[PDB]
Amino acid sequence: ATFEIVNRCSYTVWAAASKGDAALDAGGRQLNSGESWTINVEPGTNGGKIWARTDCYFDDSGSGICKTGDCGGLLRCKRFGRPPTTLAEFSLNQYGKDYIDISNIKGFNVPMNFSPTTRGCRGVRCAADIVGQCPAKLKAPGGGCNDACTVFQTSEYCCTTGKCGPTEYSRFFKRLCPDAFSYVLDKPTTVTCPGSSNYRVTFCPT
Repeated sequence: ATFEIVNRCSYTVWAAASKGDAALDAGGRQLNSGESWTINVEPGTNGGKIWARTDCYFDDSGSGICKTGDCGGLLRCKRFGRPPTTLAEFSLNQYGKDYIDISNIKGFNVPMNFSPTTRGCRGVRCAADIVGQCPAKLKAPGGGCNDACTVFQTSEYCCTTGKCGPTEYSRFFKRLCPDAFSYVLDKPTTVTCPGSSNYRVTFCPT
């Protein structure tokens, strides 16, 4: 499957793509404002994610740091990134279908649209100014808006027991972005696409 990753933000981002225990494609690449990077993701990829990272410094060997979404200091991500990270999430060729969503469960850093480029389903978007409107207690000094699990490490916010409810903090993410996951047990906003669809992830779509 092809994922065209497009940075419409006015600032550089470093895209990342991983399934948690491996890179997807090269795993990461710089995208200056307006650039596009097309990656190939293997059919059957389960639990893949794409995200932006902000304010990165890398050395000649690809080693460094980002203020958001850092994936163990690597340009080329093999693992998931440090919150806060707005997440484009996908499982492909899962009994004949693909499943896509956007999640704010690991916070928000960059607005995003995640849409198919092929027929048969709708995209999803979380483009509201979550960083600017972020509750004081969630603001990440490093940049972005942290999820409450990250900040507070409670069973209730992290849904550790599998019994959690919505919270003041989850309701903020949900209010600004109703079509993204706000906490682990949120009513799903997952979209079912045809198996082997192709996609475009756009940062700062509006």
